[PDB]
Formats: sequence, C-alpha cells, structure tokens
Amino acid sequence: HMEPKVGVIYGLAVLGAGGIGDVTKIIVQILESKNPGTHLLNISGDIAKHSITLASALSKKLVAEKKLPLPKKDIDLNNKEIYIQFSQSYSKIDGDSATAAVCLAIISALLDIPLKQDFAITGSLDLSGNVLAIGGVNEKIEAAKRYGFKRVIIPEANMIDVIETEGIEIIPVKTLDEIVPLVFDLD
Amino acid sequence: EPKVGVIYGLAVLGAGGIGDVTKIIVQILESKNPGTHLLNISGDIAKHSITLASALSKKLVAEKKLPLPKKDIDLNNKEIYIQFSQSYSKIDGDSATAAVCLAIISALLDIPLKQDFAITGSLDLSGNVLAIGGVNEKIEAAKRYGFKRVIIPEANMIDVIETEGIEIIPVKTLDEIVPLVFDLD
Repeated sequence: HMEPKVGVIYGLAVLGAGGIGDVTKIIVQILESKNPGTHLLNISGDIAKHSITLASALSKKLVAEKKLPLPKKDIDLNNKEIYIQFSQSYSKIDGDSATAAVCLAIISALLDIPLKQDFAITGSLDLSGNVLAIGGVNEKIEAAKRYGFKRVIIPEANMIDVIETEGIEIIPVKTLDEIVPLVFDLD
Repeated sequence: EPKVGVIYGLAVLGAGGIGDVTKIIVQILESKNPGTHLLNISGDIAKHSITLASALSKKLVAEKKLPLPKKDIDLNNKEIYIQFSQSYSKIDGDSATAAVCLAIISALLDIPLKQDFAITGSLDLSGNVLAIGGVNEKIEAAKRYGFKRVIIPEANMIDVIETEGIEIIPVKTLDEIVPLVFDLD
C-alpha cells in the first residue's frame, strides 16, 4: 500500500505442477556503461532478451508518439547494464506472461517515471504494442486479490476466461497504449 | 482425407459463449505479380502469418523437421490466397496465427495436412506456441464439430476445465505440432 516507484512492478505467476497463483515482485535497474550487458536474477535469458527487444522498440514508439514523456537519460538500451530480478522464477511454460510487466519496468527505469503500486499485471506484448493473451488468468486474479491489490490488469483477449468475481478491479487492456495511463504516474 | 493448405481454427466472438470452428484455406501460386488476396482475415494477421511462415518453413526444413521441398519455397515471388470461413474478432485474431502459418507452410511445401484436428494458438519467430484466450470455449467448439482431438498452447492447459469426448493436446512449439498434423506418409 505504497506510493509509485521507478522500475518496480508486480507480476502474477502460476507455480508448480498444481499451478498455484502468486504475486511476484519485479525490479529493474538500468545504468549507462562501457560494459553493456544484462544481469538476471530469477528470470530466464529468453524472457529477458525478448522483453528487452520489446521495450527497446515500444519505448521509442510511445515516446515518439507522445504517449510517454521524453526520457532525461539516453533511451538506448544497448549502451547499458540492465539488472532484472524476480522475487521468484516463473514456470518455464508460464514465463512469457511476465513480458508486459518486465517491459513496463524497463520503460519505467529507462524514462525514470514512477510506476504505481496499486495493481498487479499479467500479459505479454508484441512489437506493435498489442497486449497478448496468457494462461491461468483466474489463478492470477485471485493471487492479486490475496495480496490486497486494488486493481489487476489482464489481456482483453482473456476477459472471456475470467470467472465473474469481485473484491478487485479487473481491467482488460488490448494495447500498451491503454496500459500507460493506468500504471504510470505522469504527475 | 488429408488436404493441402486446409486447417481448422477456433474462434470466440462477443463477450462469451462456445466458439466457432473456422475453416482456413490457403493456396499459393507462382506469379510475376506477387501479393496477397484475403477473405475474412485481417491484413495484420495475414502479414504476420506470412512473415512467420517464411521463416519457420525454412527453419523446419533446415532442422530436418520437414522434408526438403522439391519446388520453389520463396513466398515473395507468389500470390497468396488466404480465406477464413468467418472473421475473427480483433482481440481474438492472434489466436489463429499457428493455424494460418501451418496452412501456408502446407501449401508452400505441398504437404497435405491431416483433417482430424482443430487448433488454437499463436507463434513467435522462434517457433514457440503462444497462449490464447477462451480455450474452454474453443475446445467445446472442436468437440461439437466432431473433432477427435484439439491442439492448444501448453500455457493454457491450466485454464482447461475438465472435459470428456475429445483428446486435448497441449504443445509448446511448432516442432511438436508438425508430426501431429502433417501427413508425411
């Protein structure tokens, strides 16, 4: 129940064979460097690489389209060391559903814009900014509710899967464009 | 039984309700005026699928997952015809990508596709099968249409509400799919 933070976001994962829903804290830190590279903690190289490729394109896109403010620092990601850590690893098969969160955290750190902490999110993204479908949306929604999040963001593509429930604000999104105003503190 | 360039996708419309089986047909012909002709498939999905098919067709053959094509395998030098029995919603459209890609590869390499399954799922350039929405509604549609089996993204197995009368086959990659859907015999 805190105030916005830069580079910190809450994802939603389904763990173990039983597919148990749980919240996962994601923290991304970025620093200019002559020895560029990534340092991953509890996030596979594949998920990380893809998330970076996406954040690289989408960060430039939304800024150029004036949907996100110009960063104070250099928006290029190839000239820095990126630190990504997950409080716990996602399962191999559910891992891609953390991409939206990782991208938002990278974008948040890259543009030094505080990210709201009153929501959790699940979903992937494509180079166009479309929010992609994920699996286990109900288990993830329940986990968000358990930690007391006021809102949970999911792919519009998964609304059909949602088992009518209350106790939390379920917000479907179809594009990174719709997400921005929901997760960023532009004040 | 097997047909070249024909496959069955699964769509969900409106707020909810059982899905619809969507017959997808792809035809490819060499032409000095290459381009695409679309029917009930958006330009975005068609474009993405063609790019995916161009890359994955070459990848599968180069990785011995499909036989060496006897004909020209270039998509840039031909007219591609893709038609859906019905349009998908904008938000569910991506879930037809695997199917379209498979149908394109089928027509391009002239390898018939088995006609005893329905499929749902997207794909990335690496060949990973991506999650989709409304899997339960889609599996239902498949069953009611009479399909013996339905292929879905492994990422969605957790969403599957127990059901009977149909073989549910979760897959994580295009590689796993190929032997299950192509008629190589």
